[PDB]
Amino acid sequence: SLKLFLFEFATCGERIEDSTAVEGLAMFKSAFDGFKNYYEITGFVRPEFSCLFTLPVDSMDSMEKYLEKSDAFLIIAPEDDFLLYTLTKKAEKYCENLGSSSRAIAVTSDKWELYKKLRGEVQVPQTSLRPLDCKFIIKPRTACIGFSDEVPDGHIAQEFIEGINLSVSLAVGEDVKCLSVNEQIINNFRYAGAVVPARISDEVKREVVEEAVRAVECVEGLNGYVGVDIVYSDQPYVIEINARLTTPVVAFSRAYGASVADLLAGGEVKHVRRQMVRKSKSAEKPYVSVGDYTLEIIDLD
Repeated sequence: SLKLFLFEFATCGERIEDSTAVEGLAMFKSAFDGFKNYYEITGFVRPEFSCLFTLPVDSMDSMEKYLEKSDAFLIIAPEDDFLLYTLTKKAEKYCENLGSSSRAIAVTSDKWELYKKLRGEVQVPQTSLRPLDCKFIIKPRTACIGFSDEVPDGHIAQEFIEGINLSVSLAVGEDVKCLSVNEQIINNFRYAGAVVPARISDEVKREVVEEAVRAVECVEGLNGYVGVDIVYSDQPYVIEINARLTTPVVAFSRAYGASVADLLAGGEVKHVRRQMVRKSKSAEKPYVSVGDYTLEIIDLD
């Protein structure tokens, strides 16, 4: 009877804007329903979600008490302002980590540090702390974005790569295994949805997976589920590494007949039924809702 302390920031921590909260809630629900088949889940949720889970209501300020009684933990939280980093570093002092080490998260959380870590090992876009000569967009050094003539303090400048926006879900352990290749649908530099699996050719898939793997092998400490954001122009360009569960995971059960938990446990895909995950306002048939925001998972094609 292994106890898994499961925690997601929007669902169990501080209140965040509904737009982002709906994704966190979806991931927590998905993780809860998946890992509960392999561990006895321990943890708590915010009052607003007391009716959705068979867990007690509590404040994140009391998470130590839960960690002290757990055999493992999995923390899902935004990299923003080193939140994921600090939460993980705190948890590491108690039990086994099913996710990445705080050491690795400190690197992936800072895009400038990640750039220097990856540049000589895998293809990445030109990145700088000042304006670039090539078409570029600015983005916060730490954040889970847009055109600007200048680079404000705390931001990086990064070459804009035109092409297919994707993400690769990997299981990092003794070896690196590809769990899924997802297509990202972006609107105004913001992820509006994902298609699982990606609508790409097999060759493009192979290349994108090859480069995603190459990227994670660069960062010591990554472990468990890791997401890699990539843009395929004429080749794969690694844009970001999320050392934590990412939204596309919510579609795994419907798309593959296997949860991220099943996949991390060595289980294999049972079927392939392409799904579209999308963020919307007051959708009639959502997976989860937060305020007027809804996150849907629907069959595609």
